[PDB]
Amino acid sequence: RKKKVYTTPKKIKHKHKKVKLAVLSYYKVDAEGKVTKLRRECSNPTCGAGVFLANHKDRLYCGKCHSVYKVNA
Amino acid sequence: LISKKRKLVADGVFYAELNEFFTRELAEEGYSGVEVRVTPTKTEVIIRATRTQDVLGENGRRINELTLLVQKRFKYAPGTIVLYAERVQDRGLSAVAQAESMKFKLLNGLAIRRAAYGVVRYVMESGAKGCEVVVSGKLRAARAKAMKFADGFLIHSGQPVNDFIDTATRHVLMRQGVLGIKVKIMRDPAKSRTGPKALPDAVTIIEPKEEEPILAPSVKDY
Amino acid sequence: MLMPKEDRNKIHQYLFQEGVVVAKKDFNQAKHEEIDTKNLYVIKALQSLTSKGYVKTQFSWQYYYYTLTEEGVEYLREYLNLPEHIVPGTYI
Amino acid sequence: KRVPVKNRPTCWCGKVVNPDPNPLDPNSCGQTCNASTCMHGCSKICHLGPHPECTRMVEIMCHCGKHSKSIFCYQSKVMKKNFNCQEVCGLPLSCSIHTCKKKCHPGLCGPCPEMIISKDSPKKQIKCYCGNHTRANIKCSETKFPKSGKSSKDENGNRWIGVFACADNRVVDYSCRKHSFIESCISPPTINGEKACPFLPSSLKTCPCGRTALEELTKPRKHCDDPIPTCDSRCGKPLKCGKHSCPFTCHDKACMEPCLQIDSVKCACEQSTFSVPCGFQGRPRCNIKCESLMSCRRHRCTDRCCSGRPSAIRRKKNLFRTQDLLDESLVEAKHICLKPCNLTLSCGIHKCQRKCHPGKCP
Amino acid sequence: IKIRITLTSTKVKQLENVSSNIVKNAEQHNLVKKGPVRLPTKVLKISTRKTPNGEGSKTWETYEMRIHKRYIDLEAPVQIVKRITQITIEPGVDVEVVVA
RNA sequence: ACGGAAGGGCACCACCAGGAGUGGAGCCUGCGGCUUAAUUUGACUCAACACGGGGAAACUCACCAGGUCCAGACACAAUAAGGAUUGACAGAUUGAGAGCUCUUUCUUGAUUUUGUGGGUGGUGGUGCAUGGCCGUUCUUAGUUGGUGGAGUGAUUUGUCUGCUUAAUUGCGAUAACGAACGAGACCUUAACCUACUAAAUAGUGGUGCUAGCAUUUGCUGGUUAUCCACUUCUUAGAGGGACUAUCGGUUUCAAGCCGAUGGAAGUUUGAGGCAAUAACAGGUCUGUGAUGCCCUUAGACGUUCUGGGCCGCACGCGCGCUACACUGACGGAGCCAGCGAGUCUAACCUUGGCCGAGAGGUCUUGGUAAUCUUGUGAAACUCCGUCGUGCUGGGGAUAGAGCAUUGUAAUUAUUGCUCUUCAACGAGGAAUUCCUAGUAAGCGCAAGUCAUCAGCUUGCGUUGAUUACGUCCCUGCCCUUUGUACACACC
Ligand SMILES: [Mg+2]
Ligand SMILES: [Mg+2]
Ligand SMILES: [Mg+2]
Ligand SMILES: [Mg+2]
Ligand SMILES: [Mg+2]
Ligand SMILES: [Mg+2]
Ligand SMILES: [Mg+2]
Ligand SMILES: [Mg+2]
Ligand SMILES: [Mg+2]
Ligand SMILES: [Mg+2]
Ligand SMILES: [Mg+2]
Ligand SMILES: [Mg+2]
Ligand SMILES: [Mg+2]
Ligand SMILES: [Mg+2]
Ligand SMILES: [Mg+2]
Ligand SMILES: [Mg+2]
Ligand SMILES: [Mg+2]
Ligand SMILES: [Mg+2]
Ligand SMILES: [Mg+2]
Ligand SMILES: [Mg+2]
Ligand SMILES: [Mg+2]
Ligand SMILES: [Mg+2]
Ligand SMILES: [Mg+2]
Ligand SMILES: [Mg+2]
Ligand SMILES: [Mg+2]
Ligand SMILES: [Mg+2]
Ligand SMILES: [Mg+2]
Ligand SMILES: [Zn+2]
Ligand SMILES: [Zn+2]
Ligand SMILES: [Zn+2]
Ligand SMILES: [Zn+2]
Ligand SMILES: [Zn+2]
Ligand SMILES: [Zn+2]
Ligand SMILES: [Zn+2]
Ligand SMILES: [Zn+2]
Ligand SMILES: [Zn+2]
Ligand SMILES: [Zn+2]
Ligand SMILES: [Zn+2]
Ligand SMILES: [Zn+2]
Ligand SMILES: [Zn+2]
Ligand SMILES: [Zn+2]
Ligand SMILES: [Zn+2]
Ligand SMILES: [Zn+2]
Ligand SMILES: [Zn+2]
Repeated sequence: RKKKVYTTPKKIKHKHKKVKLAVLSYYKVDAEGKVTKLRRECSNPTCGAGVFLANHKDRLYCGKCHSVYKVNA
Repeated sequence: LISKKRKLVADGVFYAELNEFFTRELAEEGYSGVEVRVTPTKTEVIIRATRTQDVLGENGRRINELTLLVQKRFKYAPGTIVLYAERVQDRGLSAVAQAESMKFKLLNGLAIRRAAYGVVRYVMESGAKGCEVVVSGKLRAARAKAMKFADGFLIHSGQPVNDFIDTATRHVLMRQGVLGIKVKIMRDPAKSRTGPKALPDAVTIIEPKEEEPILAPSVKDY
Repeated sequence: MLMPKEDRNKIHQYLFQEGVVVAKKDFNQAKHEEIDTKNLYVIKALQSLTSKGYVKTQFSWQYYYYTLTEEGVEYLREYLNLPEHIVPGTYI
Repeated sequence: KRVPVKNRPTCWCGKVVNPDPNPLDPNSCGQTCNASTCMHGCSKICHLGPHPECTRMVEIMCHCGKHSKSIFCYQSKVMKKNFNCQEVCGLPLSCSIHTCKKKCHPGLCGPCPEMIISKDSPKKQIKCYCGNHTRANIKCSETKFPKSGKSSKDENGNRWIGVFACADNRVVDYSCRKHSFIESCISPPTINGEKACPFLPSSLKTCPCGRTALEELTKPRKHCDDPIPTCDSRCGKPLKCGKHSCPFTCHDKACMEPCLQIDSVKCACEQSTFSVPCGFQGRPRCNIKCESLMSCRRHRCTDRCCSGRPSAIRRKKNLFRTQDLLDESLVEAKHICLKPCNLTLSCGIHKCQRKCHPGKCP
Repeated sequence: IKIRITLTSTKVKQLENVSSNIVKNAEQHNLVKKGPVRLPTKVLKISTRKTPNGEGSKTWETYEMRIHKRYIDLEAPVQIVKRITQITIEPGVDVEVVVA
């Protein structure tokens, strides 16, 4: 036990904290009309009517489904 | 479906683990030992202690929680394990009880000589043939040493050691370190009632009844 | 220690009905006996209850015996929302 | 844990601090302590000592809910885990021709288990999907109505519902009704000639082995009479026995019933296995002596590969009473010993006239 | 009826008194019996180094546990069979009864 | 306490008379050194060095290069459901389908997160702060009160001149008397019992049934449901038996010792287990959820994952294993133990059949065991051959090629098998170890470790000598006297 030089680089790189946004749950806004649901839900009803299906690029993604519901709309 | 060798070793280790558990939790109840009796449909665990009211609790609540504890750990079915408490006799003739009482006196803050002479006087008053208590460790100084306190006579070698000497060892956790308590009690062989009533080298010659010399031949008839 | 509320509740109700709980000192076991929650979860939940005087712990050959106290049974009563002296693990 | 608060003697209940002194009830207001173990509370008034056992009866119900039980709160909880009215559930079983025969029970009636016994009528007889086999009885749930949902149909086409299929295997003719292909008993099995003809080019565009289309493999045969082009891939045609399909290179004709493929069959002794083709008529024989006890038990059977020996081995394995050992009928007939006993009688000056028998001479 | 009683303790005197009162109960009931067959005593040995660490003279130490096994064959009806298996309970003596 | 002081008595960890050796060779293994990213570490005369049960591929594991995670209780304060926080597909990144981190957004919802206090863990330090255990002084006979006696006192006597014993074991003597511990007794084991109780999990005889060879009748076998009888052999329980018995020598003629006879047994019958007082600054914090203090505690010295290392080779030491050949190697035959261990929610010990040169494979089987493996059909040994004084058919190190098994993984070869390669070594210098009868030595076997791996250990039996029956010369030990300027005590 002499010391630790840390030849591995400066990598105290601890991650986000589920990045704190503003208000969420953007369904849509309608003047004196009904609002529909953007980010259409997963076809699995285990992830039903409450989950926002992600839309990154070239795929869609689920958290309530789990990690996997890959379709190209 | 187990061999006899493994079964007997297994219930030996079960006895050892149960005794360790009971001496870990019932130290302040004067826990003096345990006995196990297997029976068709039921196995019974006899705790031999001094403060049976503290072992039991209100309506045996501590007994119920101890049965549930040993049940949950050793995977027994409901009703198959039962615990009883029993007030041990001759508390002075119990090295484990005396060692635990000395440990608690030293923890409370009694002087070492006062505690050791109290335990040796109690054991000698209880009818023992001899008592010997050893306290080892850092006593009033950083350099450790050992103190011995004896009364009566104790033997050290041979089969009578297994027959008559009961010994116990305890670790006392003082703020400067650990003291070691060793208690040896040689009981009176005469009060044994189970096994030899005397030491092997003790020889008793019975007294001959003396009869007066007759010096005259006579015949009794019917 | 972070665990779900439902299996925290499962540990607590098992403790309330039985009155005792024995947990082998084997982290990563991922399935306690008698409780369908992880062994690490039951061990750390009972350690947290031990710290606030609600349950006592004995170690004894790698098995963590836990018995809850009177303050513990009152705390778990009002935690799990049972009426006063409904059914503790103290049946005669 | 803690010192009593100064100046606070209490009523026996504790409900009231500073109890009014009562000679009649010392240290007591005298009103019920009502500490509630039973929800109602202690029946007795505040007292020195614990509360007595509850006096209020509560009512719980039997497993089916038809009857209740008024039991004292002090005991009821335990009695609760045991109450059962035992009146039969009687609920219609799923088949609807049965009612649950179970007594009052927690949970559902469960599957109908009423044995179904065919009555003594041809229509009444329970039968197979093929209808080849008629069975006297079966469990009601165990009956499996055909997935096809069609009753067994024979050449007549009369349909009698079949609730199981017989294992037997039957050959089915092509539409040409010249050549035929082996198949299994099936739900509503097709009449001979119903099946499309593989040999006919229009009816089948694939090989007999299937696997690949016939046209791709080879030019299609001009006529049904012309044999379908055989191909290297195995035909896989079902054998008459049905133990295996077929590893032979594809052939237009049906697989021959005798099999080049030999199936290992164990001898009666079982110590040896002789591989014989399927369809072999006989039980394998190994040159070793039976070496088993006769009915008398004083002799050993010397017959080679004896029919009696497998039964004898099983008989020995089964636990046998002293009486059972003595009984000749349990011992197989071939093993029974017909030799004269030739043993001294009780007098010892005479020889037993009886044939050899187990046990002491008369 | 063919029952066999197997006793497999480590305590010789308790084993022998259990065997003795079983056989005297059997002869009191006038039951034909094969006497107590005493199997070879099996000695379970464990040899260890005495030291907890590893220095000093290499002193070794053998511990042994002795298992004593007996069995008695009995031909008795079923009521005396249950009374036999209900009587003769001894601490430290492992008893098992088998039929046929 | 010591003495190159005296007297007496002892010990194969002393010698004598010898045996087997070791020291020399190759290899195995541990230690130092060197080397290294690391080659983790403790221990260094007996009383460190095949020791830490330490036979490390991962794990173990403590070391090195790197990556995670928190398993940071509890309390207080802050953030905070207009959300505290948790997780993640794909790609980038990474040895790595570790979102570890980043891009992109979904998901979770009071458990957490941040700060202060306070914990927890640590094979981190300290064995010179400790407990417990062990080793050693020290395998020898030694140690201590009470009351009397001596001395101003430390202290002494008791606890001793002789003789005796393995023994402060005894006979005795006697300012001591009576006791206690140790020794002995004891307990376990090995030897005897044709005496008791028994046994289809041990055997034997006879009768059934049956095979072969013979011929009145015999001999050798097979088969337990074929039954009967017995307990010599075998296994236990309970007992018996040895006490140095008897006789003869010798001794104040006591304790004892020597010889012969009888006896299963006559060195306390053999071998152990247990084993005092006082101590060591012996070893161990790396056995322990045994521990005080110190250190560390979230890019942790916690823990886990990946890969290395503990094995690295100029050298020097300590345990050992194979040998240098004919008192042998090889090949066929012959053909005999004892101690043991073994599978349940698992996969252990494995018979038998088949395949394969082998190692091994495969299909079954018995066994939770006095039943089955297993008569553990072991090896040395015997008997017939082959070789033939040639480093040779001695020896089998070091290499090459291939086939298998264990295991996630075998590369620095895990082991096993086959063919080929065929090195030192020609009996070992100074030194130095162990040992007195079923012992030394030879020879293998089981168990521990153990998935695999013995050249190690703990036991067991098989074959079985030579030479003492002493002494105090060397090395030590006990007791007494004596000298001392020593007292951490002759280092
Ligand atoms: Mg000598
Ligand atoms: Mg020497
Ligand atoms: Mg010499
Ligand atoms: Mg040699
Ligand atoms: Mg020495
Ligand atoms: Mg490693
Ligand atoms: Mg590692
Ligand atoms: Mg660590
Ligand atoms: Mg030390
Ligand atoms: Mg120490
Ligand atoms: Mg004096
Ligand atoms: Mg004076
Ligand atoms: Mg004196
Ligand atoms: Mg015969
Ligand atoms: Mg004489
Ligand atoms: Mg001796
Ligand atoms: Mg330690
Ligand atoms: Mg090493
Ligand atoms: Mg050594
Ligand atoms: Mg050779
Ligand atoms: Mg040979
Ligand atoms: Mg044998
Ligand atoms: Mg290895
Ligand atoms: Mg081995
Ligand atoms: Mg080793
Ligand atoms: Mg001088
Ligand atoms: Mg000085
Ligand atoms: Zn989805
Ligand atoms: Zn009142
Ligand atoms: Zn009530
Ligand atoms: Zn009341
Ligand atoms: Zn009902
Ligand atoms: Zn029905
Ligand atoms: Zn029903
Ligand atoms: Zn059919
Ligand atoms: Zn056709
Ligand atoms: Zn085809
Ligand atoms: Zn075919
Ligand atoms: Zn066929
Ligand atoms: Zn037959
Ligand atoms: Zn017959
Ligand atoms: Zn046959
Ligand atoms: Zn007649
Ligand atoms: Zn007859």
